[PDB]
Amino acid sequence: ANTQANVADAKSRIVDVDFAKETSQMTKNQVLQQTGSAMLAQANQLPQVALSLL
Amino acid sequence: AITVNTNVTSLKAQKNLNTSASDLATSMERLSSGLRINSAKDDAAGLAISNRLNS
Repeated sequence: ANTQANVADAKSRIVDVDFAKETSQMTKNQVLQQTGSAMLAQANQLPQVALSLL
Repeated sequence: AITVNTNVTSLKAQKNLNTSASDLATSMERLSSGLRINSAKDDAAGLAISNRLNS
């Protein structure tokens, strides 16, 4: 029983996820998605300077 | 003089407009990426310092 407890602890250190870290990464990538979407939508409007010159 | 064959004001306006467009594209890239240094064009010593800190 002792050894089972210690070995399950050891395995958990390797296999399981950390919620405190992974939620932070998720929120960071959410914000980056919104920023990149805005920036790409603004980037697709660059060829319209030619209509002004034309 | 009143000339038709050469227009210098247009040449200078073209160069200013090109400079402005280049600056805007650079800013757009930096906001899309989230990083100040995207190449070694930007900051060369900071690139190496940051590679070591990343290691």
